[PDB]
Amino acid sequence: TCPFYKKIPGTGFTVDAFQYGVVEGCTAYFLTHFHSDHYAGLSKHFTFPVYCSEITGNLLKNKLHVQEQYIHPLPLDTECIVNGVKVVLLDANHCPGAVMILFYLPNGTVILHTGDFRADPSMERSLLADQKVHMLYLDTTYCSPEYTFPSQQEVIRFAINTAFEAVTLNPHALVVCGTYSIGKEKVFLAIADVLGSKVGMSQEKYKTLQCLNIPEINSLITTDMCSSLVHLLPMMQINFKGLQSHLKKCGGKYNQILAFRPTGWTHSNKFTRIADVIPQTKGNISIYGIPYSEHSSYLEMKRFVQWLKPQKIIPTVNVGTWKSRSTMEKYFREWKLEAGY
Ligand code: NI
Repeated sequence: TCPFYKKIPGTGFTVDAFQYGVVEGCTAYFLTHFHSDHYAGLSKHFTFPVYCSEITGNLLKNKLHVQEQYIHPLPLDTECIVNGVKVVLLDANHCPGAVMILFYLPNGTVILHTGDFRADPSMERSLLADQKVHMLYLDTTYCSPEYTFPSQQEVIRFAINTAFEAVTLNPHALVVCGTYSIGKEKVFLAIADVLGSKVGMSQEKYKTLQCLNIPEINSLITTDMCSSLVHLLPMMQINFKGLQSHLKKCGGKYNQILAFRPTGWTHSNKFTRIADVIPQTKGNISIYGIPYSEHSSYLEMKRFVQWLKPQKIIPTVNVGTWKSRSTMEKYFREWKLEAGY
């Protein structure tokens, strides 16, 4: 049965609610983004209307085989009527195709559902600027002050400089980057661009990347592993055993691997600056964990919410424990008292 924080009151609508069977009263199912915890339940046998971005719709059709007649793509930044209710999709600064949804309820209430997002000051000049929001359904993944990490631009700077230095010292080194979902494509694209290489990958991953509307993608990626000196591998293979096994397969072309694991936050963030990060090394293999986040830091979250001044907040992450729920409610009240709303 579908939980309350996935229902939009006063509508026939749900958000990211595909794993509960037929939801009673649901006339339209919104999907914020193509991440498995959110699409869990969709398949080619689904027969209700799905509303989403163009990119998410490309992924539903090609990767999950949802039939075309049930896919309803909407443009961003555009007032649209769905089943008699005005909605707007906004870029969530998460993975490709991810959106926030603004719902203008028939009784005058305005609701923002952030989906998964990385708050940014640029959102203060979207269509959010123009009116009041009564209820906020909020991605609270990192809602605690210990969660600090650098900008995405600082992280990419570190990765490009690390890769370029290593491969210029040793032209026979291979760079490997882990992946297990869409998102974080800048990591491998930026490294390949500095090295003058295409990115090599499996047929299944190439297919996924071809759904993303990335400009000039055919110039950037390939299934021909032999031609490429940046390879993508599943995240589970980014360890000494997996990388040894991969280097064997390269036919003595390479004699060293430098690998990256983009993670979210890890506790080494509470001590170490990005500049000071060091790898784990065994022989001719080195592995860097880099804190490339597609979710808000605590400070970015707090800034956004203090700017929006919502009347009520409904968390959508960390909702399973009383300790989590109580911690999150305490910060919401601090934020409201400090800013005066
Ligand atoms: Ni996500």
